[PDB]
Amino acid sequence: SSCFGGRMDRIGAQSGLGCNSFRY
Amino acid sequence: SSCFGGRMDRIGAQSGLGCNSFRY
Amino acid sequence: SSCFGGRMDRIGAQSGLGCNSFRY
Amino acid sequence: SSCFGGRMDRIGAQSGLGCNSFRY
Amino acid sequence: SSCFGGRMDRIGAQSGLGCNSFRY
Amino acid sequence: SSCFGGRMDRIGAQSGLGCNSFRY
Amino acid sequence: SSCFGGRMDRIGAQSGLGCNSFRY
Amino acid sequence: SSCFGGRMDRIGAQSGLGCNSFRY
Amino acid sequence: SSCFGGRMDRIGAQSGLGCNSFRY
Amino acid sequence: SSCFGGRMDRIGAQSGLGCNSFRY
Amino acid sequence: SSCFGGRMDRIGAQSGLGCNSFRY
Amino acid sequence: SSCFGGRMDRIGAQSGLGCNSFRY
Amino acid sequence: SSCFGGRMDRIGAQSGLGCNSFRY
Amino acid sequence: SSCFGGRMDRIGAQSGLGCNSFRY
Amino acid sequence: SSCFGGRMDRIGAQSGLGCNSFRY
Amino acid sequence: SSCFGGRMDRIGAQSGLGCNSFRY
Amino acid sequence: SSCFGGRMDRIGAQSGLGCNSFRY
Amino acid sequence: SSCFGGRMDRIGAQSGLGCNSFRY
Amino acid sequence: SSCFGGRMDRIGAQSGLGCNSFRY
Amino acid sequence: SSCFGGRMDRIGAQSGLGCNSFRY
Repeated sequence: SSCFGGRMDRIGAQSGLGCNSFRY
Repeated sequence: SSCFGGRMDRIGAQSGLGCNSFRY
Repeated sequence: SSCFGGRMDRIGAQSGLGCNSFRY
Repeated sequence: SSCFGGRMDRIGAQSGLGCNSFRY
Repeated sequence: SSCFGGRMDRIGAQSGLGCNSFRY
Repeated sequence: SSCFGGRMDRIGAQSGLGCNSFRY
Repeated sequence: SSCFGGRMDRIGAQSGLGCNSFRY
Repeated sequence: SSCFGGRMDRIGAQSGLGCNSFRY
Repeated sequence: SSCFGGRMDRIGAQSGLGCNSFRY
Repeated sequence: SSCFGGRMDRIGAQSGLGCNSFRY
Repeated sequence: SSCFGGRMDRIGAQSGLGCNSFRY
Repeated sequence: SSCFGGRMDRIGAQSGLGCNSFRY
Repeated sequence: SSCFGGRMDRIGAQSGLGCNSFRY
Repeated sequence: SSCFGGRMDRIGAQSGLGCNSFRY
Repeated sequence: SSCFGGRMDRIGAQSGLGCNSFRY
Repeated sequence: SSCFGGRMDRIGAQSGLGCNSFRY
Repeated sequence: SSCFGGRMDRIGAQSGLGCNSFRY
Repeated sequence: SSCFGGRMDRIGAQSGLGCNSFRY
Repeated sequence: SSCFGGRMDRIGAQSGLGCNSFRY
Repeated sequence: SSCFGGRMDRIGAQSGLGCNSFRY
């Protein structure tokens, strides 16, 4: 395969306990 | 396959316990 | 296959316990 | 609000471009 | 808000470009 | 807010370009 | 495979206990 | 805010370019 | 494989106990 | 804010270019 | 005669010749 | 006659010839 | 799509906090 | 798409905190 | 007649010929 | 897309903290 | 008549010929 | 995309802290 | 009539011919 | 992309702390 990235600003990943998160 | 990214601003992923989250 | 991304702003994915979430 | 949660084994959250994913 | 959480084994959070992922 | 947490074994957080990932 | 990165600004990954996080 | 935490064994946080990662 | 980096500004990775973090 | 922490065994934080990483 | 500002995201003022503009 | 500013993200002022602008 | 203009004397554009302004 | 523009004398653009401004 | 500034991220002022601008 | 421009005398652009400004 | 500045990240002022600019 | 420009006399650009400025 | 500056990161002032500029 | 430029007399550019400035 192949992966080409564009423009990314505020990408966020949370794994596990992430309560009360991602409050944009 | 092939993956081309456009423009992304506030992409968010939460895995596990994510209660009370994603409050845009 | 092939996947081309357009413009994305506030895409959100929650897996597991996500009660009281996605309060846009 | 209370998040108790049981036993969680294979939990996946994909946000954005997730083509050809979650193939169990 | 209380985050207790049980036994978690295979938890995955992918944010952005996650093509061909989460292949169990 | 209280983060107690149980026994966590295989926890993965990928942010950005995570193609061909989380192959269990 | 092959991975080409574009432009990234505020990419964030949290694994484990990440409650009350990602407050953009 | 209190971060207690239990027993954590294989915890991974990848930020940026993480292609072909988290292969369990 | 091969990995080519673009432009990155505020990439952040936290592993373990990261509560009350990533407050952009 | 209090960071107590339990027993942590294999904790990995990769920031930047982390291709072909976190192969358990 | 005071005033307090809340949270603002995308604010635009155009005075004069502003045709074909404000294309959200 | 004081004033206090909150949080601002994308603020734009155009005066004069500003056609084909403010394309959010 | 073009724009020619004309005569402009006291054009004013204000974005954001603009209390007690534009007093002629 | 072009822009020619004529006569401009007292054009004013203000972004951000602009309280008690643009007093003619 | 004082004023206090909060947090500002992307502030733009254009005066005069500013066509085809402010393309967020 | 070009821009010719005519006669400009007292053009003014201000970004940020600009309280009590642009007084003609 | 004092003023205090908070935190500023990307502030731009353009006066005169500023077409095709401020492309955030 | 070119820019020719005409006659400019008292053009002024200010970024940052600019309180009590641009007084004609 | 004093003023105090906070933290500044990317501040730009352009006066005169500044077309095709401020490409953040 | 070129720039020819005409007659310029009292052009002024100020970045940073510029309180009580640009008084004509």
